[PDB]
Amino acid sequence: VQLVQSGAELKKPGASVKVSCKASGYTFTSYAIHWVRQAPGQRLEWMGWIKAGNGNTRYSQKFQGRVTITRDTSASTAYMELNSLRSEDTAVYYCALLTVITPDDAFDIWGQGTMVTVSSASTKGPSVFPLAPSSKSTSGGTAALGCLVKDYFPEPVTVSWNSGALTSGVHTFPAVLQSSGLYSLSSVVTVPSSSLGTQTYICNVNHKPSNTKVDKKVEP
Amino acid sequence: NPDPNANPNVDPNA
Amino acid sequence: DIVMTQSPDSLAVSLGERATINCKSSQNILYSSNNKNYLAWYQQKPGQPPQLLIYWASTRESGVPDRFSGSGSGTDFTLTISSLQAEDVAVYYCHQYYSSPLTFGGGTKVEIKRTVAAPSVFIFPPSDEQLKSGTASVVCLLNNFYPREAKVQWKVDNALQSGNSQESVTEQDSKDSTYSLSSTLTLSKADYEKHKVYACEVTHQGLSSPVTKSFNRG
Repeated sequence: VQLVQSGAELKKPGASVKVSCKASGYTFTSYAIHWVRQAPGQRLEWMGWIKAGNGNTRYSQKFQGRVTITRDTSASTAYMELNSLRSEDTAVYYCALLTVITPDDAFDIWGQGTMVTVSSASTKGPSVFPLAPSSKSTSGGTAALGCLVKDYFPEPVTVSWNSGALTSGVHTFPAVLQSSGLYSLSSVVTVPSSSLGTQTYICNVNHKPSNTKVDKKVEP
Repeated sequence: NPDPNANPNVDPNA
Repeated sequence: DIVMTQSPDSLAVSLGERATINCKSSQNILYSSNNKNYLAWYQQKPGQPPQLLIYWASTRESGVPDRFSGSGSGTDFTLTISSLQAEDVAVYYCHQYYSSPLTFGGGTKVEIKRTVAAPSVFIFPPSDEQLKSGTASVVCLLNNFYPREAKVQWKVDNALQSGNSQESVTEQDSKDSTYSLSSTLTLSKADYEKHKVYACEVTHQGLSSPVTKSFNRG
């Protein structure tokens, strides 16, 4: 039972955004898909639900005249469209099978969330630069290396190492806001210094709003 | 009393 | 709305200790006809969706560790972690499904207190490919330290820098309960090429004196 959401987006004020929610691993028509907003410094906010079977909906009064939730049974997908976007609508938008309690099942699954940023600024894709291991990044048999992801907009970017095979010792830092209004972040990992000559370390950088998919090999 | 339509995924009966 | 109020807002306990989080609903959410409390508890880690822990205020979801227990009825509810483990650092939310709209609590952030750990300090000169873009970023890395408080100062040719650097700290690590921090000094290529010595100086409780990590350009 899984819910997969569409990627992060940037939208102008006054425009509309349409977030999809692809469901699998369960009988789609049997349950209701909810949509929940997570805004910075604010508590989780329920926006509405749709019954995946007959398409009936219920919206919160806070979004009643401005949100539209729909579904497509053929594609087992639910959708959340938000109109007349305000810069205050920048948030993480979740779809979720909230508290499924049936005489036979009990489960709760959320989608991974979708960053929506509302801004008049243009999309900017990041440059990816290596943070190579060296004598100034080694300590006690370990070597630190990483990638610098510079000058992108909007948030977020995601970083993995060796396509997810390398997770131990990874630190991907929160983005910082530069004076230009662009973001930067770094991702680092600590690896054995003894095997720098035989192992390969690649940082996988994703910035969906700019369609950026970079695989940077990091070497001494 | 609870609103059974607050979350249709919840069956109140056991 | 049914207002969910959680206390305390943040909680710091040692590893293996007992943590208690209170949630109070502004309205009675117990239904006398079926003796059920329409309350759920969620755990959320940074960058992750919330995960259900408890429903009906005391029924554990399958696969949730036994150290999570829910209790209470009516308006006063308690989430207990009997013995915190390192991966329990997260924000915990209560949630009511008694009436529409569904609402959530403000969250209680649970953190771990542990022993002092001095940072490991590393420095990275700008890459050759960044330099051909007219900009030079120098990165100073502070790895796996505790407590969170730390000071980073940049020196270029031994001169203290101001206004050209940015810093960010990680969330608490789910395995060793430490923090890491990255600082970036950003200069023009022309300004980078006219100085020799680049250093970041780190102050932290685990260090008797500040540690300086430096390199010479080229």
